[PDB]
Amino acid sequence: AEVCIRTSQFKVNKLLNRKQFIVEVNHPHWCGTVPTQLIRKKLATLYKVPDASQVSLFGFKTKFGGGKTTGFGLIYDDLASLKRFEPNYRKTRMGFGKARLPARKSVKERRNRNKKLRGKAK
Amino acid sequence: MRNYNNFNRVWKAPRRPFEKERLDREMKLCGQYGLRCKREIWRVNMTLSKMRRTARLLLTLPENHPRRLLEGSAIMRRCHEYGFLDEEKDKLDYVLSLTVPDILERRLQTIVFKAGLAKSVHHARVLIQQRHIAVAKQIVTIPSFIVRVSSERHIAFADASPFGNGRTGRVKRVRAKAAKRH
Amino acid sequence: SLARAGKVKNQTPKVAKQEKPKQPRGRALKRLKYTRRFLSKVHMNKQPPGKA
Amino acid sequence: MTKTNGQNAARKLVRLRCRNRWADKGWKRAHTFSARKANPFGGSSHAKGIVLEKIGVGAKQPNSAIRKCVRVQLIKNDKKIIAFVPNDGCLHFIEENDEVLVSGFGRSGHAVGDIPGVRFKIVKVSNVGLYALYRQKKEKPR
RNA sequence: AUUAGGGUUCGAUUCCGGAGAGGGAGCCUGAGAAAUAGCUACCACUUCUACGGAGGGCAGCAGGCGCGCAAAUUGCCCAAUGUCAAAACAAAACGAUGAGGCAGCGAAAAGAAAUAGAGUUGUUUCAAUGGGGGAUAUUUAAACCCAUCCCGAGUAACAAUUGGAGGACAAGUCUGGUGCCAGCACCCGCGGUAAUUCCAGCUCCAAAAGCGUAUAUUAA
Ligand SMILES: [Mg+2]
Ligand SMILES: [Mg+2]
Ligand SMILES: [Mg+2]
Ligand SMILES: [Mg+2]
Ligand SMILES: [Mg+2]
Ligand SMILES: [Mg+2]
Repeated sequence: AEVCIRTSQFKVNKLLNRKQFIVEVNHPHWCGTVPTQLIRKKLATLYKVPDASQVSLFGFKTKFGGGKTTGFGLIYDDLASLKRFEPNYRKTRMGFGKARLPARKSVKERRNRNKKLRGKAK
Repeated sequence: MRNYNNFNRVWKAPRRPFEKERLDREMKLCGQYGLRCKREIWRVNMTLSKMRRTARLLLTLPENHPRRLLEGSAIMRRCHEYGFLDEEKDKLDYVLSLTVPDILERRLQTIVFKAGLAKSVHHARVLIQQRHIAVAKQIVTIPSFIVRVSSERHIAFADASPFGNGRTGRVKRVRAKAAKRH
Repeated sequence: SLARAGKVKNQTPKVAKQEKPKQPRGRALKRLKYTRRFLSKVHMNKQPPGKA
Repeated sequence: MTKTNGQNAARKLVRLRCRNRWADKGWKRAHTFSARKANPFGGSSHAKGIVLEKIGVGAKQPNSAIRKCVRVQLIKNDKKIIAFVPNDGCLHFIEENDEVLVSGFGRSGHAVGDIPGVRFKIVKVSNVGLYALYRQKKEKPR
């Protein structure tokens, strides 16, 4: 059960301080789907990135019939650059994201009540 | 609302639903190629009638007309790559001579049986539906797949099937589980 | 009138179904018809003419 | 020697066709409003009503039978019609003051068969299909 | 939509244009309105009150009542597409958005497709696979579906239906019951004691996860 990785369309983005590419994974005779964590470690080793936390991988699609999976990947220059530019929902998947806000319905009712009042008591 | 995905139909029912001559002929084709319902024949009719309609319009146009030089070689190329016409026929008036069996032989179900992977058309149908046949290393599960000429030499058993390089089947594994339970 | 309503339907003696074994639904049924009608004045189901 | 033929004679040909289309009985019915007012249905395919009573209609000669029917008052416009009740039995399923769904008889307002002057048919009683009750695939509610 | 050609017919409804916000007038602000989740009055309905008075406008999204032959959840989210704006993102430090997106209900309609397959003697074997049940996991804003992978079929009960069998029109001189009654029948026609047509059983026919009926409309 080996894994082979090939990156198709490589582009370097000086703005946003990252590199973008398409990831292709070949896993013949593998049981199930390849976890995203495993692909990150191989990608970091292949591209000589120091910290594996600098790699971001988006939604993967499995080919019909098995043995191949394709997705999208990002490699940031620094760890600070990743946290500054990444969307919150992807940062939550990694493990360091802001907590979910209260339900929108409660926010709507609170603001509508305050529309009546005017003073410092609103 | 505000959705712009297209769709169309691919078949139509015949006039005169109870014509005895047509009923016998359609029953002939159904048993010879292992089809499921008369709808599989009728979608072949619509493909054939569309091809003849565009050929008839092109032949009315004079030769050396731009819409005849282009779109005339394109349709003839399609027939050659898929195998409906042999390479010897290059005239644009041999498209009008195509028959229903000429298309039904290029289905994956008929190709698998003729090649030798299956012993009958009905055995071929279940093999395709059970993920045992691969075309150029790709598993195909659709019996109506139309095989290209260049793809015929690459039709073989799938590497993930027990008949190829895959693990054992369901009954062999179930028997093994029972043997280990004992 | 209106009294003779449903006369014959209620008069008919009740006969139960036979509950035969099932049939090959699907592509297998089309195969069965093809092998019966062909490859063993063409007559479909023929009654015993000994009645008359 | 029946029609004009001139190259600049389009106006005559247009007027001639317009007046002669009215002689078509089918064309006239679809382009006037008298039929729609006459139709107990307001141009719909079905209507609902209340059963007033059960009647029997004699079959026209040379047939001989008593065809079972009911008279219905429609809810949308309070018009009264006569509807045939098909199939053996099937009159016991219908009681007075029941709601029914009525449909056409298949000839677009023309009478059908040996039933004199009947152009409607019952298809539902008490929100349950009449044929379903006849086959015993459902039970009469309430 | 239908159509050899010429034609006939539909277009409330996604894009463009117009008009309206219960009805009817009038107006302020403003670059722009004769604006209606702005104001003023009258008419028709209607809510609260301590009776002095004060309010209302779903032909926005969900919902409810009526009307009818006739049409969904008082759901999740701003992740995407946009709009506004005092505004990149991030850092104590998260703009709004029923536009819009996502799912629930949904045989309007449209694709692909299971309900087995291969054999030995005169009824007995062999493999294969889905529906289904789960996953280190994958997808997703979060879920769900798809895709990927294993414990599982022999009445493989994991059991296919809807209309028909005189003619038009494919398919029974079959067997009982009824006796111009009951009923069938789009039309022609069956039924009055030996019914190819009704009510049933059997056997056959057509289309098939679909098949009948009604009303419009195109061809015929
Ligand atoms: Mg497999
Ligand atoms: Mg028009
Ligand atoms: Mg008035
Ligand atoms: Mg609403
Ligand atoms: Mg019968
Ligand atoms: Mg008899």
